[PDB]
Amino acid sequence: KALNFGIISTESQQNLKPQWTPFLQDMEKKLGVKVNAFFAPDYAGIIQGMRFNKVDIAWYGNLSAMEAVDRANGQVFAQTVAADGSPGYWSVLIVNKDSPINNLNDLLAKRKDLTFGNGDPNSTSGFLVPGYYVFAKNNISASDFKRTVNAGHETNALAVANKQVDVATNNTENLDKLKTSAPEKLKELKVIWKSPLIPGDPIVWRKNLSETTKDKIYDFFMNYGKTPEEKAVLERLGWAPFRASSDLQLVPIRQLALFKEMQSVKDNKGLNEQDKLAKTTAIQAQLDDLDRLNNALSAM
Amino acid sequence: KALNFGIISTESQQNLKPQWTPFLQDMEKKLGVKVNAFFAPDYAGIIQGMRFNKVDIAWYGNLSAMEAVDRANGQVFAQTVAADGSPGYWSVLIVNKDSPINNLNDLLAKRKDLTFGNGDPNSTSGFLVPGYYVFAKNNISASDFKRTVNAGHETNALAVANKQVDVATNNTENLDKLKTSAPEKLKELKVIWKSPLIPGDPIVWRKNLSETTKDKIYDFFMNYGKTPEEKAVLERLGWAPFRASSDLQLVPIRQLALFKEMQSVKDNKGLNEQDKLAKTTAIQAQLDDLDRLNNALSAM
Repeated sequence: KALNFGIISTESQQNLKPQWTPFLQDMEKKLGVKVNAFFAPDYAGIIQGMRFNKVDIAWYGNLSAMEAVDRANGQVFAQTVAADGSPGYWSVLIVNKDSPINNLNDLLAKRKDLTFGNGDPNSTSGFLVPGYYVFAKNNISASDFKRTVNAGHETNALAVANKQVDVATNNTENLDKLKTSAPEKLKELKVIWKSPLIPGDPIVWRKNLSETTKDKIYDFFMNYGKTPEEKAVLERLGWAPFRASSDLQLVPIRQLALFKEMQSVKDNKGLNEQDKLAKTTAIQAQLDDLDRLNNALSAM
Repeated sequence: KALNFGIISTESQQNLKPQWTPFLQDMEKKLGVKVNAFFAPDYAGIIQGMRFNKVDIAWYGNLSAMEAVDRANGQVFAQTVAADGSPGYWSVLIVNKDSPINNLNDLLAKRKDLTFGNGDPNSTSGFLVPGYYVFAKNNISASDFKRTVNAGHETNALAVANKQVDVATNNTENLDKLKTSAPEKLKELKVIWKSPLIPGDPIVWRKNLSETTKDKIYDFFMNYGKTPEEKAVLERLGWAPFRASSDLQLVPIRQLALFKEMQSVKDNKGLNEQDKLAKTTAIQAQLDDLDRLNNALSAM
């Protein structure tokens, strides 16, 4: 009967509950069923919950949604939209305002002496996007820093603010939620690198939900936001009304995942040729498929 | 080594070869391999050839492409484009110019006394599209005519012209190729019903072709038409340069196939309720999936 709604650990539950509870209470009123929040210590807990039918619908990032579609019987059906009109969000590297580091060059030059707060291994902005553009494209490794730990966006931002880690990954959403959870902390941060645009986060359901359940859920998302009270709830989440979506929104993250695999395989001093060819062509086939799909979407 | 290119039986081979041979000769010159035409007596022969790896690439209609994707390891990668700027093509019912039948009402009123040339069971414009809008939506059957045979578009158009069958399915492309194959025959035809727009026909390859083969084929299609001689070959096929495409172009035909299944199941005097519900909801789940996908494409 009750629905379980998975919420990724971008922030503490303490900070998430006040944004999410009124939304899930509105969902309950409209679906006529109980809706329970499902949290986990990392993104993998939501994906695994969905794989085992313990999570029915979830808010994911694009990378964790990709893994849920591939591994957890997931399907995207809606996309979040920034309340401020931004067309997606961006990944960043942050250091403290008192750091003499001002750009990626200065960072990489001193990496052996600096501690690094990397993201959740399933985070688009926390892990994959800096993982390709900062590390892979520079032929370096998070292991090349003095010390590295993985943590969620809120933990990383506060550790940099609090001078507990020298640099960390983060994102522009999470930085804006600092204006709420922790404002004098935002003033202690300085962005030294910003990614290309990342698409807005998907909402995903498990494909084995009934037809009538999906229709009710989809109607709820597509129509949410039409009243004053729903507008106020979206505003607190940092969102405008949702957009219809599909697994096609994941293409640029699939591409980025294969690009990282490619830049890795090609920077790999430890394969021969019969075998750097075989692996290169297998990743290339997949990239070609996504390029052709993109060409098709463009020409529609 | 050699590629087999499947060509659906919209016309006789006698009429197809002069349009197709120069195109396939240009393909050979560019791919540096032999390209052989693969014909069959009906569309099913091309789909089955692809299923058994005897056909590598094919020009299909949307319905036969749907069946090849579902059954024959096919994938759409390009779409044909009308040389005259039309945005797709249309299905028709034709009678002879000397018939007193002028519209679908007159036709259906006298159907018990008329012979009917239906299309190839795998033809979009010959079978499925009139099958839903003419027959299913009118709660009637091709069995309700005096006699019915299935035949390809050219055979049907000539039989109506030649006063050998009273009415037949056809399409606006095939009628325009009559201006070429058989002009005084076109003057003997009268269109009494026209469908909504059908998307342009896809070109499809089998998914197990190598990465380098697909890249060469795709490059050939995307770039064809840039020279005088290639323009002349496309013009003879009735085409402009190709458009990048994907399996997403098949959505409206998938929908139409499910609509026909639905109108059938709901006009079915011979199921109970526990069972008109179970089948109705299964077809509805699929239609809902395609509606959601359409909503997503629209909102991109």
